[PDB]
Amino acid sequence: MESADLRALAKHLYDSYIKSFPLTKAKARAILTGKTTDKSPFVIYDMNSLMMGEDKISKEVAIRIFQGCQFRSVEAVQEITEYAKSIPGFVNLDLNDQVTLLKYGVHEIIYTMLASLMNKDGVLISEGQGFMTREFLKSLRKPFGDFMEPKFEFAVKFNALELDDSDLAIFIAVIILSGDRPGLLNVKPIEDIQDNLLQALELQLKLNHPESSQLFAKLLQKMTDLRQIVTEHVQLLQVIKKTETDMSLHPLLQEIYK
Amino acid sequence: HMESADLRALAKHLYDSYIKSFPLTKAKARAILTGKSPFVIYDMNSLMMGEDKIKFKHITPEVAIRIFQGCQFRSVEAVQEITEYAKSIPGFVNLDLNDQVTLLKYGVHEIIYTMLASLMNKDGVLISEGQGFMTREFLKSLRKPFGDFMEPKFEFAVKFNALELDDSDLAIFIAVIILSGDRPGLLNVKPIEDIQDNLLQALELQLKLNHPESSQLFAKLLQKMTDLRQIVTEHVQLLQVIKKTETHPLLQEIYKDL
Ligand SMILES: O=C(O)c1ccc(-c2nn(C(=O)c3c(Cl)cccc3C(F)(F)F)c3ccc(Cl)cc23)c(OCc2ccc(Cl)c(Cl)c2)c1
Ligand SMILES: O=C(O)c1ccc(-c2nn(C(=O)c3c(Cl)cccc3C(F)(F)F)c3ccc(Cl)cc23)c(OCc2ccc(Cl)c(Cl)c2)c1
Repeated sequence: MESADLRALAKHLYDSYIKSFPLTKAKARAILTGKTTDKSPFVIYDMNSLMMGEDKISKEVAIRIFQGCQFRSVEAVQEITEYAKSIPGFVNLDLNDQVTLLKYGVHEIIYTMLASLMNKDGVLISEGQGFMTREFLKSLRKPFGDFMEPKFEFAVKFNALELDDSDLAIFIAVIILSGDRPGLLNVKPIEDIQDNLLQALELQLKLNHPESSQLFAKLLQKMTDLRQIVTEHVQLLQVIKKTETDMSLHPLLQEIYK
Repeated sequence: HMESADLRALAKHLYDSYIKSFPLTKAKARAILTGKSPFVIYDMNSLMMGEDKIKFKHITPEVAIRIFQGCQFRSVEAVQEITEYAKSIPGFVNLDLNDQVTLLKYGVHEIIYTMLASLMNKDGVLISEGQGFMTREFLKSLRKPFGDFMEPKFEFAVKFNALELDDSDLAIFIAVIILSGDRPGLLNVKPIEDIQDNLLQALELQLKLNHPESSQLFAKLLQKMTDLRQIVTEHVQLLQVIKKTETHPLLQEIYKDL
């Protein structure tokens, strides 16, 4: 509740976010905004360039691309699980509650952090070596095209907040420590932690974006949506299953969705 | 540094930070073990009551596994506690971020063993911040490999405790283990060994003032840092073997580091 303590928490979480996630928003923007020879991505925009991209950087194309998403998603869950452990107080919660918070939190965090890798035209892939265009994804067959586009619609809205990684490190932690996840055993100690994180987020946003009116409230409002867009995801994912048994759902994802 | 006053200041800095990072000090633990009051777990029936009496945070929906999971739960807590303490080691946070992660990754296991000895005597171990005490013989008697898994910890602890180190000794010792320049994958060994050189100087002087009658205690303690490498090696092996013969994916991911 003391400023120096809230700033200390901001640095701790930012430091841990750098250690846990391979590809930051700062690196992503450097790649997307060019300026560079060395950091420049190969662009996948159609079938032919996809085949060349796998050479530079079988199953049906939309399925292959889907598996590429789930593979990274599984990695994100692992990365996020590792980040959570660094949130002061998280590993001291009831073990069942830790599982519960991760279970309902990872998807919201994945969307949030997927936005870092996106602009209105596409998404970084392969740790930023590749870039796949929105239009190519949107044009995939049967339901897979409509499956990719909502991610971009969110990202375009979220990125207009212009958060940097030090903002996102705290925002993500706030998302994890939500006392309103179904099935939680001890809501109060989770809310105690979130209160501290909310305080830290509030002070971080004012110092880092002093000219951004009510960014805190606007950022919390975005924590609103994620909840509904995650529902659409699992919904579309369910229907995909009921029509695509040519699909590998990783056990970690498998159990998250049960 | 190199002046006596500098080493004493460094010793005091590490002691104060050690006191803040760890819930149960050796001094408090020793008062409890020497009866100078905890619930005692000595068989199956008293185990069932102790999880009712003591609010265990790892009880997740067979006895020996349950106890194993409790060891893992507390260790994950210790990792975070050790991670915060490291930040107070002068120079640590200024090291290359990958090197900090590497040092912690290979150091936490040796430190957990070391500090577990603080909670142990020849007859059992304090648990749950000292509210409980589980007997050696009960742990030693667990089925399949779990019994052989617990007893080496006691065999180490009894040997280590004969050095009769106190908390101000241990605070520096723990720092020395963390700042080990021979961890695989380190990028910049020179500043790590520079700091470890300072910590070693301070440990040597601390042991001389705090144990003036203890012949070559410094050398004897460094020899014990020897062991820790190999006993941690045997530990991770048996930890692996448990997987190949025993045992949620999210829970698996929380504990993957161990
Ligand atoms: O790195 C990262 O943080 C990260 C994070 C997320 C994605 C990514 N996941 N995803 C999903 O549906 C998804 C999501 Cl959100 C959450 C859980 C499960 C799934 C799954 F299981 F159902 F998929 C996407 C749908 C469309 C798009 Cl554009 C991206 C995603 C991601 O994708 C990278 C990627 C790799 C390879 C190819 Cl080929 C492509 Cl196109 C994208 C990366
Ligand atoms: O407080 C503390 O500083 C502290 C610190 C350590 C233990 C404790 N860890 N542990 C391990 O194997 C172990 C170790 Cl050394 C190092 C790294 C990873 C592991 C893991 F990951 F593989 F486990 C043990 C094996 C046997 C015993 Cl006796 C204890 C340990 C510890 O155990 C407390 C405890 C034990 C049993 C129950 Cl039921 C409960 Cl509730 C608590 C406490």
